[PDB]
Amino acid sequence: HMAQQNILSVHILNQQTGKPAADVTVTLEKKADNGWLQLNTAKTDKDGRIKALWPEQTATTGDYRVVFKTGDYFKKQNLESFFPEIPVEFHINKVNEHYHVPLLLSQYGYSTYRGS
Amino acid sequence: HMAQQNILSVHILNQQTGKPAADVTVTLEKKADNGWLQLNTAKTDKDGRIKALWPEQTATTGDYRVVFKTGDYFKKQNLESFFPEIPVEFHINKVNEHYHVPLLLSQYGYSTYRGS
Amino acid sequence: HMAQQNILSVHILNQQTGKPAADVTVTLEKKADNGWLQLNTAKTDKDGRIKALWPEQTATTGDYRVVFKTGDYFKKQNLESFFPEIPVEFHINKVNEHYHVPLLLSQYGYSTYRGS
Amino acid sequence: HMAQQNILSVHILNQQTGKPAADVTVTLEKKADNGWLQLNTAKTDKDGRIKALWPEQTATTGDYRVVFKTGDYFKKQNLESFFPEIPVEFHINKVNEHYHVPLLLSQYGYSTYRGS
Repeated sequence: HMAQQNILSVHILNQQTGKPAADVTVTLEKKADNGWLQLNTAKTDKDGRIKALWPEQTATTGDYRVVFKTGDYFKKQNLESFFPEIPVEFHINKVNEHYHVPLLLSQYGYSTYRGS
Repeated sequence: HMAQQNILSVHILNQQTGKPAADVTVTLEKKADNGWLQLNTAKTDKDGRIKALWPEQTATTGDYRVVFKTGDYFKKQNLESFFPEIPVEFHINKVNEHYHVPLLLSQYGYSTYRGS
Repeated sequence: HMAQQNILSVHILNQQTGKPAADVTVTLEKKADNGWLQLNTAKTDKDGRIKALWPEQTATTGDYRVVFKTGDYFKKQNLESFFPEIPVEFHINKVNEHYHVPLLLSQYGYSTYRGS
Repeated sequence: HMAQQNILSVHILNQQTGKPAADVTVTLEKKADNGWLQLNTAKTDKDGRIKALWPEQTATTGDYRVVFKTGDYFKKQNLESFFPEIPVEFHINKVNEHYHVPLLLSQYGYSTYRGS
């Protein structure tokens, strides 16, 4: 979890093709009083990654949420999915280390975790 | 996915113990016009299940989300987790079918899918 | 409620369609003095299950292996897979309880765990 | 971007600690006429990786198998596991590409897939 230039990265692996899920919209939100505030929005590259998802601003500890717009990813291929989108809520307790959040994606199932 | 009785059930399996996650609070919300609206809340039984999570009202097609309060579950075990809670957003396309949503839970990773 | 049932069952769920993988061959082997001994072989039913996989012999605490012949399953769907077959090695600690081994299947990825 | 590296790498992530699984023995075997033959054995580094698992010999398309000795890994932490070891069988159909096989590990459940 050693620090990188940006505190947050994500990676989407299409378990059905064995290849990265490219051009997938992913948003980042910060938890506030009862609601959520959007910090950024980006699209995964040809390798299904967003190496720098946090906006170019000072980060703070607290609860956050990344929302993978995978339902749209599949709909664009005319494929159905049980999940319209996949929100992953997590906690950042140290702003001096890196957080990598991969998503192993299938149409009717998925896995996510804090990567290394 | 034939209709049974209550349209929604969930099950939490602790992958670190190979045993069910009991007494975990789970909320159900509906994606409505003006945002999300809570439909019901219950706790997993001794077997880590909630056999009938839908409230007493006709379900409609649309987006929903169950939120597993797993952060508090691990806390009671003197364990930390990357996720304060785990939201799972899903879509009901046919109201005449049963929906089962299992959660395979670990402190820093999880899996979910549409069960049988 | 499975205590008086056959000690070993499996279930294969296709995460790309959200439906069971039927008619898939699954073998059961027992770990012995340097090597493996095949105890049985069966095919998943229409619900992607094998209710009673344990053969007519006294079970003993030790290591075993179930091999899901998923490569052939995918070929029948005209799909390629990273795995020719999927072996899962597990340990039986008590011969007086039920063991359920589920398989969450995708073409290039899978998950398994001790069923609850 | 891994095209100029050794052709086979693995990575083990402990989903219970959210950290890499270090010093874990991993073997590599090739399937041939007279059964399986071992090709190499190595141990994951401090980052839970084995960057170059393929030995100094010409690689040939076909079926292979890596076995993660995870049962021993947990035992050292005074923890039990449903799996004595975790074998992963896969096909190499193009030796001009890199193959990465990650393992998401928990005591009673795991996931593996073709990485990127």
